[PDB]
Amino acid sequence: ARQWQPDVEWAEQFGGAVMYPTKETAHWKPPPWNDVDPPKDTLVSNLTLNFGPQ
Amino acid sequence: MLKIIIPTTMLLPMTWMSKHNMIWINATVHSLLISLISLSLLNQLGENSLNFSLTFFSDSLSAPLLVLTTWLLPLMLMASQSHLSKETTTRKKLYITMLILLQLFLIMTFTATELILFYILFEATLVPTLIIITRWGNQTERLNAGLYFLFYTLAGSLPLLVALVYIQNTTGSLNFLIIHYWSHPLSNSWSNIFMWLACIMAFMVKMPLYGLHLWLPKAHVEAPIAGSMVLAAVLLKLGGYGMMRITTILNPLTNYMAYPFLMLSMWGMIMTSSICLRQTDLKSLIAYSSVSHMALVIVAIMIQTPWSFMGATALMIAHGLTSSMLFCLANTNYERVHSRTMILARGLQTLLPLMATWWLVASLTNLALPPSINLIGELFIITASFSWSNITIILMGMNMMITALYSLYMLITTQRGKYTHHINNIKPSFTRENALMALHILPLLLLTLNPKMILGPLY
Amino acid sequence: KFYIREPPHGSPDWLKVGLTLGTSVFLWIYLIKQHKEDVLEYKRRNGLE
Amino acid sequence: MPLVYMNIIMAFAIALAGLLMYRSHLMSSLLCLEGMMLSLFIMSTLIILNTHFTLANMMPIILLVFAACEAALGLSLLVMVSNTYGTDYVQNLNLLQC
Amino acid sequence: PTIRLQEDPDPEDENLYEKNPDSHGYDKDPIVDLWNMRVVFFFGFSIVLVLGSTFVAYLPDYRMQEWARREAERLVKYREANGLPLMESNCFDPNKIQLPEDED
Amino acid sequence: LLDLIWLETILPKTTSFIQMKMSIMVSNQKGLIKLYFLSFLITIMISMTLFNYHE
Amino acid sequence: LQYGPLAFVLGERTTRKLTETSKVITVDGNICSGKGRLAREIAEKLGLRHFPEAGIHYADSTTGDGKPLDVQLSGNCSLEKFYDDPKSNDGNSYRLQSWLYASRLLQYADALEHLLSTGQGVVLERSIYSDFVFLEAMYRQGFIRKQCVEHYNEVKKVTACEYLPPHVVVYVDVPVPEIQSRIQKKGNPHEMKITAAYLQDIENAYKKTFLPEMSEKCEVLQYSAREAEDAEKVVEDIEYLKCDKGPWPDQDDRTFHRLRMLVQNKLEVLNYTTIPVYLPEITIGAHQSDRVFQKFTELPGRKYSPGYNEDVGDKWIWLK
Amino acid sequence: MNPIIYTTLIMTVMSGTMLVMISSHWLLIWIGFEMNLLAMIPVLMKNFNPRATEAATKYFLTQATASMMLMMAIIINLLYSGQWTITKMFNPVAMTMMTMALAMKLGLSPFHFWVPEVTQGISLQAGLLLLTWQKLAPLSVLCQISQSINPNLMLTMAMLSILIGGWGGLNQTQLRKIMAYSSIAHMGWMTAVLPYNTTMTILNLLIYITMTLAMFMLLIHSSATTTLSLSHTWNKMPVITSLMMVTLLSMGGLPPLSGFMPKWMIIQEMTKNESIIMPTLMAMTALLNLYFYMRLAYSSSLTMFPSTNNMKMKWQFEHTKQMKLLPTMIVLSTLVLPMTPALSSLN
Amino acid sequence: TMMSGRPGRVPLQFLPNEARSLPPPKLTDPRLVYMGFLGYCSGLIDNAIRRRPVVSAGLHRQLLYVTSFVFFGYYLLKRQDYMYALRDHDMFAYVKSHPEDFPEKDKKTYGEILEEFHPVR
Ligand SMILES: CCCCCCCCCCCCCCCCCC(=O)OC[C@H](COP(=O)([O-])OCC(O)COP(=O)([O-])OC[C@@H](COC(=O)CCCCCCCCCCCCCCCCC)OC(=O)CCCCCCCCCCCCCCCCC)OC(=O)CCCCCCCCCCCCCCCCC
Ligand SMILES: CCCCCCCCCCCCCCCCC[C@@H](O)O[C@H](CO[C@H](O)CCCCCCCCCCCCCCC)COP(=O)(O)OCC[N+](C)(C)C
Ligand SMILES: CCCCCCCCCCCCCCCCC[C@@H](O)O[C@H](CO[C@H](O)CCCCCCCCCCCCCCC)COP(=O)(O)OCC[N+](C)(C)C
Ligand SMILES: CCCCCCCCCCCCCCCCC[C@@H](O)O[C@H](CO[C@H](O)CCCCCCCCCCCCCCC)COP(=O)(O)OCC[N+](C)(C)C
Ligand SMILES: CCCCCCCC/C=C\CCCCCCCC(=O)O[C@H](COC(=O)CCCCCCC/C=C/CCCCCCCC)COP(=O)(O)OCCN
Ligand SMILES: Nc1ncnc2c1ncn2[C@@H]1O[C@H](COP(=O)(O)OP(=O)(O)O)[C@@H](O)[C@H]1O
Repeated sequence: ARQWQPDVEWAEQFGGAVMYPTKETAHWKPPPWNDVDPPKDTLVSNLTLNFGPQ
Repeated sequence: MLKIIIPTTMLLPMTWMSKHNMIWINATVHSLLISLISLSLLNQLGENSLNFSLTFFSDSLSAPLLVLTTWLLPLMLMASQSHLSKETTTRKKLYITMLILLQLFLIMTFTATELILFYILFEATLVPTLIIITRWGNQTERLNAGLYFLFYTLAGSLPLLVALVYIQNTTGSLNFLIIHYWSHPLSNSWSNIFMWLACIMAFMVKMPLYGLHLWLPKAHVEAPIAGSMVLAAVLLKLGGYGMMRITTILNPLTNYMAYPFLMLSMWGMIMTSSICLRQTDLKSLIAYSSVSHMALVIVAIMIQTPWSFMGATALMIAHGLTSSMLFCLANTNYERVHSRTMILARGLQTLLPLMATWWLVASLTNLALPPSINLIGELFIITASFSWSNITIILMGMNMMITALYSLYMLITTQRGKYTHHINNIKPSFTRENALMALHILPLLLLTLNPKMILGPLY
Repeated sequence: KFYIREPPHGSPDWLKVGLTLGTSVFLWIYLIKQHKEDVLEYKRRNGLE
Repeated sequence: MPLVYMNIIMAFAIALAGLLMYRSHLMSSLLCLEGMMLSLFIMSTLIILNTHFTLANMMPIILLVFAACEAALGLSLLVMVSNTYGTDYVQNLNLLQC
Repeated sequence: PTIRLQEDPDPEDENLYEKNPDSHGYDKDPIVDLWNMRVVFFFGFSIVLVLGSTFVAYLPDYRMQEWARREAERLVKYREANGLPLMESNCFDPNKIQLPEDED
Repeated sequence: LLDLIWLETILPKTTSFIQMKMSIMVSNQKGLIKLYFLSFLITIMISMTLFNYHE
Repeated sequence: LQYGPLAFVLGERTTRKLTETSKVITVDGNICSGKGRLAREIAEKLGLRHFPEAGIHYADSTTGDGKPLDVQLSGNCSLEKFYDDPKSNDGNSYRLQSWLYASRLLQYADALEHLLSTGQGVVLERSIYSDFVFLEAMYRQGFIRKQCVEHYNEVKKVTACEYLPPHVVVYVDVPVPEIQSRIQKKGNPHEMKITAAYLQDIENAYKKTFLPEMSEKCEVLQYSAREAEDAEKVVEDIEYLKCDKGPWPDQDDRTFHRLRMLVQNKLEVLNYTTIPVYLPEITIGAHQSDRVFQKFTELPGRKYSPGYNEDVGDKWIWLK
Repeated sequence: MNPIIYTTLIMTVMSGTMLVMISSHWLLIWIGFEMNLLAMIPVLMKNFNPRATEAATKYFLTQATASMMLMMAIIINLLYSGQWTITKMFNPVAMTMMTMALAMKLGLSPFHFWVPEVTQGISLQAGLLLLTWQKLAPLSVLCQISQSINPNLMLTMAMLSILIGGWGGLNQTQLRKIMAYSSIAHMGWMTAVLPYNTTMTILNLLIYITMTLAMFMLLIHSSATTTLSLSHTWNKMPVITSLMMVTLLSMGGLPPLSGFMPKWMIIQEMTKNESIIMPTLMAMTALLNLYFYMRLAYSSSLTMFPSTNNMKMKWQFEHTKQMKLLPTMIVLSTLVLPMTPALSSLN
Repeated sequence: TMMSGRPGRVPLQFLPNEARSLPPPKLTDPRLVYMGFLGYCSGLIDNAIRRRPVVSAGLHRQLLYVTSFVFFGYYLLKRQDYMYALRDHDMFAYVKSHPEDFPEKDKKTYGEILEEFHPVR
């Protein structure tokens, strides 16, 4: 009776990384909701110095 | 002729300022008044046009189309106000605005006096129709139907714009009168062949030609009832009007060019009339009927004889009225049973007698019964084609037989037999539906009473 | 009623209304005077009046 | 045209190609940009010296000034990239792929 | 939840004849319904249809077809009274036409 | 055979397929500036030896 | 002049209105603890502004008239139904959890706006920083799914990172048998259905995660049930704290300007709550959305802007 | 960022563009470009995150290489004629170098790669600035030297830009990349008519800027950066989505909307020449842009997508800061076709 | 291009002194009325976007919209007319000064010109 309106299954085809998913771009992920990627916990490497004995 | 253009632009704010429960009444009343006003354009001269101003003019080919448009708007208003009952007042006013804008663009289109303005309005008509189809359709295929409708049109119409600007750059003007008086023959050149194709293909797509006709079943089946009415009645005739206007420049190139289009039109006449025999969907059957009739109109325009043009004008008017009535009749059953399958609701003559006689008269006018204007136009085109070639009668003859066949098949399937047992929600026909059917059908008979009003300028 | 009283006043902001109407009136008067001056200047140049 | 002009123009083309080709470190690309500035400065100075145009003797100075502005801009960007990733490798700058 | 949405169920059709046994199928409010019926019938059947058809039937002959008949009668009478061919195959007088002097 | 298959295949389905293929080819880039500037170098070299030579 | 860049370039700074007694304070305790009365006493002794704990209809109190709206038009969830049927297949549990998180986010934004606009301090009865304990209690008891937890974590990650943690974290520790006894003595039929495992999960979450996490950036003052009544002791304990560990001492005028621009514009605050993640418990179909939204605009003072609604008494509309 | 510093940087960007426009000296135009880039880099990085740093770095590298090529072209022109004035560009090799430098500054294909990445990596305000204001100076310089411009190279790059913008836009779900690809296609439309009539170039520039300002301001009003986040807007701001749909139709180029006018004038100007095939290809290719505009309109206005429960709380709050001229830009972006002959005030 | 460089032209004038010898557009010019309509539409869109009664919310600001659009449109129309007048003036002068490029051909009547006839059949 009522007009057909999109459902979750319909809306999820516009929610991917790109339209037309392919073999190469299947493992792409959509960007974060706020455009802030998590900080890569880069291991800091200090300089280790022998101070002495000579 | 601003006395018709300005009242529609005034229909706009009157609708947008009417109170919530009076929009349909006001729109219907004033649209009927506007159609009464536009009826005065039928007093045509016999030698030249009615040149109102520098931008608008009217001859006896565009006056019946204008009257048809102004008359069709109130019918669409009556047909729409049933399935929009639960709709909010703002979007109801938006729907009425879409219809009013469509009428305004159509009214200016049939009277634009130079080719570029005609093109602009011709393509401006696409936006309200697309919004109507893709916003107020019911099923999930309306999106794809709108996409087909838009892109089929634009792909064929952009080369028309390029050709038009080229023609004006070469000749200096695009005003129809100057184009007619200063016309010159086209040479047999590849450049001229492609300019002919660019000028013709947009209107072929709009008719539609059998080949490029795919958008039509999708668009007419997925559209709401008013959208289907305006698509079948008026929007298909834009291509015929454009051909009858643009063809003067094209000759003598048309003689050796029209062969593929004539062959496509005749064989597709046969094919699309045969398709209606095996259609399980009613609206698709009516759409393919429209395709075959418009193929006949294409043949008439291509062979370019005075009888051809008179028959084409008569057939355009008659088909507009008949197809509108058939779509409304189908929509009544659809609102009854919420399905478009033909064999779902059967034996409706037992339960809806007056609606059954409306069905009978619509089917009779569809299969070109004399002395209706449908048969006047069809027979004039058939005589012109017989003069063109005596072998056309076979194809024409075959088409008449299949047309009567599927028309009576549709009538028998929907109306006769025994009513399906399970369906018990078939309520008696409302006064609105019966009035709508009467207002489609009475003009057809009144027009066959005085047939010179829709026979075109060649009369 | 409103929990807080909607900083856009419940009465018109008479200052903004004042200068808005003032600039509208000034623009209209300036346009009328410009049009009259243009008409007179054009008639003076072309030997009409 | 002299042959020194060929040599200067070939130096410019070599620096442009070196910039275009990327290996790993960003620093090397900035070196190529600064080399392109050096070649442009030398070419401008030679042309300006050869035909005695006196008032254009200042434009190589302005060219060097705006060269330094580009160099500072690139160094700031390299600082921020290295802070984000720990290396100035251009391979890391691929987030805008998707 | 074994579902996908918090969606309203599809409502059933509201029969207009239920609350209004004589409902005209125009509107749910009986007064507006009756007046919609009346305005449609009056401005469609009474005003546009009948009066418009009468106006169309009595339109003045701007197509100039009785005039053409009268002119044809006068020319036929004049030409037959003078032993004329009653129609000539040259639409224009050949004297005002300058053909090319030779095609050889 | 004609309407639902071949008339569909020739004009609209072919158009959609070709446009989708071209869109996939054009858009799907690795995101790396190394390849972009290699393309820039190729483009510059082509312009200098083609358009420029024919003055 | 509404606060913005123009009010910042000329004049207005906010470090000249911070008077060392601001001290955003949040009180945390297990269900049915004396945290509300302790917070009220603390607020009225310290001269701060007290924020009653954000419920389902908190946003209703700050918009239009303070009167709450219908549950169908705001919230679409009830706490009573969660106590009656916590495993109902309509998704009431996580819908209530997410609506409560959004309400707490809004209340935190309002408290921060008041603090940064007037300098006066605020006292909160919970925060977005401690709302996850109920999430974990629901998850461990099987009330909600893991996907709901992931959605909550995404929203909290993209939302809570933009604000400053409270200066002082006050915890009222009341053991599970005592809070059960208090619930039994309460009189509400619905609460009495809280299993002891639920309260144990809430307590476990608070002790294991909320207090250890808040220890690195806030002042944590734990108490007991008998220590809460004497609020003078708590107030004089707050007066002798050293707010030195959090991110507050590292805030300049530019950071405050950014945060003050963020705390107003509640639409920007609530932006990431409605991300297009389609969980069946919180996703609403097009028809129901349209119907409920149309019903919302039919409310007396909700059709137009807060100054242009004629049917609530707004005059001079045509001159605004 | 401090508001004073941000205002200073924006005015420095604008002053660099104005210096490019008002200068008769090649060195001063180069200085204007460099000042523009120098002040433009921080604005892209106003909101700090790794993506903004990436966008700033890529933009800086591309514009610096373009500046290199532009200065080299200037020096070669000086060598072959001791002229510092922006004129006919007496040397053809220098002219080719200058054309590629300015095209890569604009983002014309095959140099189009930087634009989608930079637009996606920055905010909507920086994207608005990048896609509207940063096109004026290169186009002004190209207009000033259009007599010596090579038709074969410029038209090739314009057709490539139209094709690539149309094709790349089809694959995009993010809104910023869609806007970038539409920008590339419009750039191609602008530069196709450049060797024939610069008035048509300026007209297309103004119409495109109006439409782009309207679209970015609508996307900022409704804080949407993806297709599905814009699918929610109808449940909070239906009028905004309707206006956006009309603006999208205008962007597509369908008459009687404002967007149709620039293409209509460009086609007429090209057919005043011989030039028949290329306008036909340009229109048939702009069909692709119309297609993905319609996809956006389907997702945002002509259908109703499922919403979330938390939208009820957004229903109670108003849009705090309203951007001025949004109403004016929408009207100028839709209902201006009848005023088409007023383009004569542009030459 | 074509009109960019012309003798005796002030750079940023927008309305040269020689433009005052042209008839000013009437205040009831249909293009000015369309500009006023554009202003009214801008005012209505402003009302609708800000969630105010579209037709009746702000009358002073709608009036300001309409008058601003009309005010700009008047000078826009003046400049449009001036540029078209310049185009026609220059074209006529160029035709007059180069007679050999625009020669008046001999007048032929349709009785003398032989047009080939293409039957329709
Ligand atoms: C060519 C000839 C002329 C044509 C020109 C073009 C058309 C006219 C100009 C267009 C611009 C003008 C107005 C634009 C802003 C209005 C926006 C609006 O929403 O209006 C609401 C408003 C009603 O709202 P309200 O009363 O405040 O309270 C209800 C709530 O606001 C309710 O609020 P809500 O939140 O519930 O609303 C939700 C709704 C709201 O959504 C909308 O309303 C759509 C907004 C329209 C988009 C406009 C974009 C820019 C215009 C481009 C037009 C294109 C034309 C070309 C053809 C292509 C068509 C697209 O959205 C939806 O429900 C989704 C539906 C999706 C449908 C998609 C189609 C939408 C686009 C179609 C546009 C076509 C033109 C429409 C013109 C009128 C529309 C109001 O409408 C009006 O009242 C204004 C109508 C006009 C007033 C004129 C009256 C003046 C005095 C009358 C007398 C005349 C002279 C007297 C002298 C005679 C002597 C006696
Ligand atoms: C799905 C429905 C689509 C719509 C269908 C529209 C059909 C359009 C076809 C147009 C028909 C005429 C076009 C060509 C005119 C002449 C035909 C051709 O045979 O030319 C011959 C010449 O022989 C060769 O055929 C020349 C043409 C060879 C190239 C055409 C092959 C195209 C293949 C068909 C593709 C299908 C069309 C649809 C494309 C999507 C005639 O010899 P000649 O008298 O000396 O030349 C006359 C023309 N002159 C005078 C201007 C020079
Ligand atoms: C339910 C009960 C049913 C059974 C009972 C029926 C009751 C009796 C009916 C039977 C009578 C049959 C009618 C007999 C014919 C008489 C009418 C005839 O004389 O009028 C015709 C005239 O017909 C009219 O022209 C009909 C007008 C056509 C309709 C106008 C259109 C109405 C607007 C609707 C919109 C249509 C849009 C479509 C595009 C036009 C004759 O044309 P004409 O000889 O010259 O005019 C004569 C007057 N002259 C001599 C001064 C010139
Ligand atoms: C959708 C339409 C977009 C319009 C864009 C904004 C509309 C308002 C424009 C703002 C008006 C102020 C601009 C200038 C006013 C005074 C400055 C004066 O000196 O300008 C002179 C003349 O003014 C401007 O040049 C013309 C501005 C007119 C803009 C309106 C035309 C819009 C195009 C047609 C679309 C219809 C729009 C209808 C109104 C909405 C410059 O002369 P010149 O130094 O020699 O030009 C150098 C550059 N040239 C030669 C290459 C052109
Ligand atoms: C629903 C889908 C329908 C799609 C149909 C679209 C194609 C319509 C037919 C061709 C349109 C393009 C015609 C170009 C515009 C005409 C202008 C013109 O004719 O002027 C000619 C120019 O003629 C041309 O240049 C034509 C070039 C054609 C290139 C475009 C290729 C389009 C595809 C060609 C084959 C397909 C066309 C038929 C398909 C029908 C649909 C199935 C003369 O110009 P000059 O250069 O000055 O020459 C004389 C002076 N020496
Ligand atoms: N995030 C939440 N999830 C579920 N229920 C909650 C949440 N937050 C608060 N509640 C409920 O709100 C009710 C009131 O909380 P509480 O402060 O302990 O009572 P009181 O106001 O009397 O001190 C309690 O029944 C509690 O369970």
